[PDB]
Amino acid sequence: GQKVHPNGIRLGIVKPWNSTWFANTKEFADNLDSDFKVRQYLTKELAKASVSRIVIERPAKSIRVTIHTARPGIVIGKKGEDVEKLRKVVADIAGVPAQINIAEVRKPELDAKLVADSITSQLERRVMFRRAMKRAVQNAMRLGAKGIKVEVSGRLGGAEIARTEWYREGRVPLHTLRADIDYNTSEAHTTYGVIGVKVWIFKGEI
Amino acid sequence: ATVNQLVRKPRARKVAKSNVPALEACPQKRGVCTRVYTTTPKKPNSALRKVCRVRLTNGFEVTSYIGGEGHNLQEHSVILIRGGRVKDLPGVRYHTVRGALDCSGVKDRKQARSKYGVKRPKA
RNA sequence: CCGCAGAAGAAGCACCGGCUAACUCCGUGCCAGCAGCCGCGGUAAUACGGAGGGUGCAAGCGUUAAUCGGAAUUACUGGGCGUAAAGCGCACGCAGGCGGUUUGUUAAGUCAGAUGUGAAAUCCCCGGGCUCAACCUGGGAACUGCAUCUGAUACUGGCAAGCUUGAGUCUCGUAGAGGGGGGUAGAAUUCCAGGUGUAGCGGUGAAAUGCGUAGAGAUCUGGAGGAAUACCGGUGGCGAAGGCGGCCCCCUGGACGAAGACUGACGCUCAGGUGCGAAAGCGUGGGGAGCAAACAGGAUUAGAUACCCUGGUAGUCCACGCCGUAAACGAUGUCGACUUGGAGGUUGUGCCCUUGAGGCGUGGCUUCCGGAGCUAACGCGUUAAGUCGACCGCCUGGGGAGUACGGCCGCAAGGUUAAAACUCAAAUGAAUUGACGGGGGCCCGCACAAGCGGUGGAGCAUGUGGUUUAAUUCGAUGCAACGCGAAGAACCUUACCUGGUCUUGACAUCCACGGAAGUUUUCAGAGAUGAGAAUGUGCCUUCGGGAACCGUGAGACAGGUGCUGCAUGGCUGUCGUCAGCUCGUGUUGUGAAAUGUUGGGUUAAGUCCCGCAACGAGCGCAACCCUUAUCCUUUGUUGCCAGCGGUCCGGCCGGGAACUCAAAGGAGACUGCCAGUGAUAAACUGGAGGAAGGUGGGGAUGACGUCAAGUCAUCAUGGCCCUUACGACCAGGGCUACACACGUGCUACAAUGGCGCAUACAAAGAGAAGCGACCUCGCGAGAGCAAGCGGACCUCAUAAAGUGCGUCGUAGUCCGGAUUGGAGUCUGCAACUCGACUCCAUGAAGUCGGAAUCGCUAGUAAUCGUGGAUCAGAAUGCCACGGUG
RNA sequence: UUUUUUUUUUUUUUUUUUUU
RNA sequence: GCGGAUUUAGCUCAGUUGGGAGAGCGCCAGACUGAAGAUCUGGAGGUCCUGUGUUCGAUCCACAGAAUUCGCACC
RNA sequence: GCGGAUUUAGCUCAGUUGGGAGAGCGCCAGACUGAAGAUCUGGAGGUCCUGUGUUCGAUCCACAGAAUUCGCACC
Repeated sequence: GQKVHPNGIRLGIVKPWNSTWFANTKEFADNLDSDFKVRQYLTKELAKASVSRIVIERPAKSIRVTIHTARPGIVIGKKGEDVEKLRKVVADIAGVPAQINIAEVRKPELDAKLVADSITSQLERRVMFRRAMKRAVQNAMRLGAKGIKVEVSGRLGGAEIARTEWYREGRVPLHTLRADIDYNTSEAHTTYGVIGVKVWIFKGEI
Repeated sequence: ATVNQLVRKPRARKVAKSNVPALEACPQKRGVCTRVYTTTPKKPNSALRKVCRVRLTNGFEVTSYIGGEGHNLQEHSVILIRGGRVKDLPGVRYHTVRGALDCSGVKDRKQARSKYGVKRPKA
């Protein structure tokens, strides 16, 4: 009956930031404003292998962009011509340069997010994804974790249908600010209305 | 849960209570139009519905509903009788399939097909 | 059948819930309407009613009149008796059912066969003729019974023989609250003949109508009446039930402990009836205590038509007899065989050196409560529901009923058959609720205490109702609402009354052609907006493209607190500082039961010793906190002054580090050791020692569980809004009346008061859309000069009490600001029919108000002040800490 | 097994679809 | 027609020297109830029929008049 | 071949041969109320089935057509 972030409340304790930067008194507004826009652009570039962690550092307002994706080799490009492009279009909004750094998602099966991006991809096939939903969780759980609970709310049937389903492939200590746990999301549609999946990945105890 | 109160109405929504007294033979019959009425103030403001009485030999007096469209259902006629006492009607315990004789019933209602017996329109 | 000529000539209705079966786009408002069990419609109707498509199926598709389906039910073939319904208080005998079980015998029924019936179309199987499905059929069989006979013998019945002794009558014993008539033993206490003490006896949530110098009982002595069973009486005895309480005489019930004798089933068990018959009426004449329905009132009165309490019959019981009859339930007869049993409660009795509380036995009367089974959950566990059975039964579903309509009986009322017109839709039982609950019980809180300060009547600041005004704006109506939201309803974040503009509108884009951006008055206009007159010309500089920055013209294109808690997440609450629940597994419970709360004890405490089939898994736990408060070092701060240095008398300026202060890092109080307490547990008291003490205080976090309560007026957003509109520009105004209340909030009723002159001490705060002293002009609201002051420097407090000396003399005043004569102001388009404050004249209610809405237990309400924001701004709202008390 | 401190308090409408 | 009661609180009605306006009840407040009645304590509720006169003073009385209303007159 | 009555607000119907209409039920509404009811108020509803002509003027009349209906001429 509660949804409860383990993440965000505990930045220094095994759960690092989505952004760590410093603006004084007057200079905060356009930084923050750009912090939605460069994020917007990056994820629609990355979606061909998603983005697990989207890490906006700002060493001097100018932006040390640090992007965890499953396949770097497609945003590197045929070697360097999309790394030019990105660094242009993420500096442009900010008015200041943006140093596009990659990282590789170290096996998508174990991740802070990519368990939700696997299940929400299936809703683009439009057929009965249920055949593949418990499966695609249990696969990723043979390659990592100790428990996971998964929730789907959305338009998942026909004509006027909106209902919500819940599933438990292991136990979940719900908040514990010491544990290795991750909370996260991802969002789909199916020509009728939203399908928004959420996760609690009890990876390990401490 | 005190069954004498509880049984009266409790959770069904068709609620089976129907009161259909009298027998003396069979329900599916011929019924003479005897004497017309349109009298009696009620809550359903029943308009143009001439609800008449029938000379059925059954141990008390009884009445019938007009059973379908077509305004002339005169006092000299003799139609067919059948069950279906809608909540609307006090006293009555039947309705009528009334296009026998000269009383006609459905006029040019193309939609009526197998429900009353009408022919095709312009395909 | 064989060539031409052409897919040519051949299909549709239910409808579409959900039943087998396909769904939406829309309508009309329990309209019209299907109405089979269900289900649909109560302005968002999946099939009502229209329509789009498609569906089941295709000479077919829905549906209809009846009745069994599924569903187990009139049961020789097929049965349920704790249930629907369900062994009927009760059995005198008349017929009837079962008649003890085997030998020698018998085959009528038993069963098998041989032979007859059922010519022909069966049911149930094959083979075929038409092209063939069908149709036309032929062939193969199976027919309980009944006939006529051959056998085979285990039952059914018999026949001859015998027994097992079911059944009784004698013989012989032994006791009780006796079926009916008899004899009748004994407290109280009325009210009297007279023996007395004087006023008080009954009765109650409180007392009453009688009564009392014509003496309230009581209490003796003398008498006249009515006639329970008080107990060796029971931790019991009998009895068909009922139903008696003392004991006895007679009729002498039942029995039933036994040497046996005599006959061999004369038997069990029953309907219609036979007797009996608790409540009650009929009596017919009375036997006529004490109590108590009615009777009769006094009384408690929202009506008592009452319960009291004295007074009060009937019930007490019943000679005698139609008595039906209901609660007399193993929710249950007749019973024999049943032989793991073992344990008591009782009765009679066989046997013991009866050294004995009964030892070894052993039936009866009764209860206890035991396997294999049977089996839900309680557990029932062989005489018990698991086997086996003789019937006299009841058992025909709702609602029709305990009911009548012929007459069997009855003294009439009724008993008793329990039929039936017709009608109609499921439930009786468990077991689980917990309704907010002047239960037993544990408690506890201004619930209540003891008590403190008051709110009230008249007058005042004021929002609904209601006056009806020209005309009226939402939602406010107990615990979940108060000063609305509004913390400024007369530019005001605009309701609303309007009028003046519009519907890409105020705000903001992507291309198309083009522009340099602005300062200053004059006249119009209520504002929006209108008509003129002058003054200006920026930065890159590819002279390209544009910037700052203004345009007109394109296509796309703009918006609003509109509430539902009910798609959901944050968030907040009063309940809550209870030591929470339910679960990963397990398993007794099919599941709502919590399943650790059970069984002993122990604490104020789910306190702590254990036990109990119960684990432990982590999010509440264990506690991190803020401010203290006392200090410890480093400190010295505009601070801040120990001890002296000058004094021109001001920490003034020399001059140094005790402590407040300011304060960062932090730190120290524990049953620590002393007496009493008891189990040297418990913990509770005082205290060593202290700046708190047994959370030391004050803030704080405020888990699940939180009312189907909110924040629906910033929330964050899923389902859904109006869009000629709920969208956005702009000047006016009027909310307050006044009968009515009613209160919230204000006060005025004089000395534990103030009034007049003079005297001793704190601070909580906010502070450049700032706060401002000294100082000038003052009757003062209020003008001016301006040092200063950014966080102990500037300033706004010079709290009010209190204290020393004077004045009234209890007096409507000297105090009451209700208020009304005039006078003035700080802003403003703006306050006047609209305020907010000032100077002098004054002076409406005034003199201690009842009833009955809760303040407030402690450093806490009387008492005693100062500040803040909204915002061009006046709240009495509220909001927070100090202090005589 | 003495258990009367006053008797009464209008209908609604809550009720988050559905096969499993 | 004469004589008479009567036009006194929502409701039943009391009342008069001839100077006050009453009560059971009803409403309302005070509270007790979340609420209301009871029961409570306080406030309030009047076409005194009209006119006229006596008179200190008329609700009252006498006189005149309306209007209900009652008995008897009527045969 | 007759010709007469009834038809009225959404229902029922009073009554109407010329001055063109009427009550309750039901409907909606200003509030109290989440919505209603207790208490407290407000609005209607039609030219009387209708159409051509009358007529200064129609439900009415002359006259035709509709609905409820009537017995007789009907064979």
